Amino acid sequence: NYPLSIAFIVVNEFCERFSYYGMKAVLILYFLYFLHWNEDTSTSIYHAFSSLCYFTPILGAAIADSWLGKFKTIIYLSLVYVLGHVIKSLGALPILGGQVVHTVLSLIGLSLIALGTGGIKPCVAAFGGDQFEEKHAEERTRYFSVFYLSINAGSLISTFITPMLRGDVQCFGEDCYALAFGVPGLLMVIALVVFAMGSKIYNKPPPEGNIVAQVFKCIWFAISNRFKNRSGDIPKRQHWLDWAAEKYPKQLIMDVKALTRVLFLYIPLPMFWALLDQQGSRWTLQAIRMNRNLGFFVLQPDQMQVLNPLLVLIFIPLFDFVIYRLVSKCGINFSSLRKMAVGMILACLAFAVAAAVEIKINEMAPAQPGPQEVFLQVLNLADDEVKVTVVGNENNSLLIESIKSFQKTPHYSKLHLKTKSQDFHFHLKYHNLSLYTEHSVQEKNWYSLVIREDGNSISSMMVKDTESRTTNGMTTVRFVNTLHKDVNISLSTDTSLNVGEDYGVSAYRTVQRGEYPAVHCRTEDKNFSLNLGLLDFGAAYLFVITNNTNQGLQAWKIEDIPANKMSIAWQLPQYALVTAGEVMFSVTGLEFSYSQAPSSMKSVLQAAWLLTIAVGNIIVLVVAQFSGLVQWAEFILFSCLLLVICLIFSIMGYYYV
Repeated sequence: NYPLSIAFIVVNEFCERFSYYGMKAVLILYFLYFLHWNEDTSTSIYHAFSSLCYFTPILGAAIADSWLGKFKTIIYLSLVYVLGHVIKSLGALPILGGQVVHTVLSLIGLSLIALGTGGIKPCVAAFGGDQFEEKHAEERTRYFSVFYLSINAGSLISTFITPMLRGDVQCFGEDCYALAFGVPGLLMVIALVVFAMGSKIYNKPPPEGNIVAQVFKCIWFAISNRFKNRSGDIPKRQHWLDWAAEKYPKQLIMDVKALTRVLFLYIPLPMFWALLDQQGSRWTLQAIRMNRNLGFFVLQPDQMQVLNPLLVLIFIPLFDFVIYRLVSKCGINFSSLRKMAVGMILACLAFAVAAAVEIKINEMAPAQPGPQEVFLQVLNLADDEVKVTVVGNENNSLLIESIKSFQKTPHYSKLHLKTKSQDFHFHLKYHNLSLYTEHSVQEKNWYSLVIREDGNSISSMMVKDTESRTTNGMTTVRFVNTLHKDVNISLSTDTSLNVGEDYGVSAYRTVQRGEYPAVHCRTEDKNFSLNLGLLDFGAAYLFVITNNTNQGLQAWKIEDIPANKMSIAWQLPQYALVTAGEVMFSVTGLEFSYSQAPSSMKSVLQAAWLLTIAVGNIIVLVVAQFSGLVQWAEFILFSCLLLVICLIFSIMGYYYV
């Protein structure tokens, strides 16, 4: 009967942690691209939710167990857990009335899901242990060992799958986040059902969750009496717990004294969790700026998180089977609390790499306009070379260029404005002809001056250009119709476009990457097909439609903007380091808490263990909002900040039993 005894719980954890991580994998992007929040506001809310996901709900969970019991609270909390998920999915639906409802509705979904996740976590994990007596200690330890693998197993599939649905389905919108949250949401229902099937297997224990509350009362009772009395003559009885000895039994006081000693080690911990929890919130914001194209399948920005769960699955049992055997062979002193000390080092070292990676992004970043600074390109469609002089408001030649027939300037020549908006007299010369052409310009934007020809005469048409190849991170097309007839274009089954006559300009249209040799299009008179050749990822193309005696519609191909040079693969070293610390810190610390607590006090540390996680994220919240540093500097800040803590932790741990 034992083989079926605990099967349900582990399967429930996999499904349950599948749902949670999948929802939290795309959570950061959902804020940036759907609610249109800025980075600081987007990271703040995300980490607030993660902190709230552990801060209170665990305490509520233990309190719920005080009179309701472990089994029942799982069912009820898991019920509201689903409720928060389904309502969250509704918020992502664009039909629900714009950001006014989405923001308010989503945060309600986030609030409920947070309550459920941390409300069940303290109970479900310990619930499995009670399913069989601890006399099978090795099996009990095995259960927890395999249990932690199951948690990652759910994250692995969920983290890899959910980001795909965020940009692939595009059912109701180009992104369709609703399906991304929906699939995890429905899966949690399966988790609840499977867990419910185990109700007939084991006799659930009665409520006992008064342990955590009682300990807190003793401290409050002890500290208050010492603070108020202020006798001044108190001997070593000054020890606060001795004050509570007046009321509480000696055995309870003795247990708390031993418990308090170990609990000191938890004070410097939360700074470390500020690093691991930053994976999905600030490194994904970094992966956006890096090139995603690869020889393998093109990876989504946040989909890179799959590495962290993946590396945990191979580092375990690799650390236990190999690394720990080697170090113990050279020295056995390391098979102790010192493991956690090194864990803080690697994460601190991991961010140091992130600073190095971040620096290179800025170095490889292309030139950008700025305040009273504008980027201008010039394209010549005249049959012969045209000489162009950019005469500013001072009558001085701000820039001088000469462009042959059907050619463009190699780069967006930068220009400096005297105001946010300004006009410049772009003098033109064509054969013996000359003309002063004036167009308006604005700061912080790209501009393309299209010199157009009318018979032997020429004119110009200023076209505003904006970065539209990295924001969408997908191939984009652009069309100019020099004909005196509008041209209807069926770009694909997902998009269609028409270009106005007389050098009409179309808007940026995103298209699927691939070859398009037979794009169907119809003029005002007859149908036609155009060959565009290959279109690459992350590149924008501008096509000029011209009349041809034989081809009819003749299209000239020009690359509007190239792609980035920094490959996303360069982010792997970060996860290799930080995940190495996690497996060497999270796992060992968890077993340290369960085993080092006094008798029957294990529940207190399990509560304290998650608290330091919650407090850890809040540090990221305040730093991410009220600090104001440059990102490359922030990773350095955490790297050195944690390094100091590691010294404090190691020094503190050195004197522990």
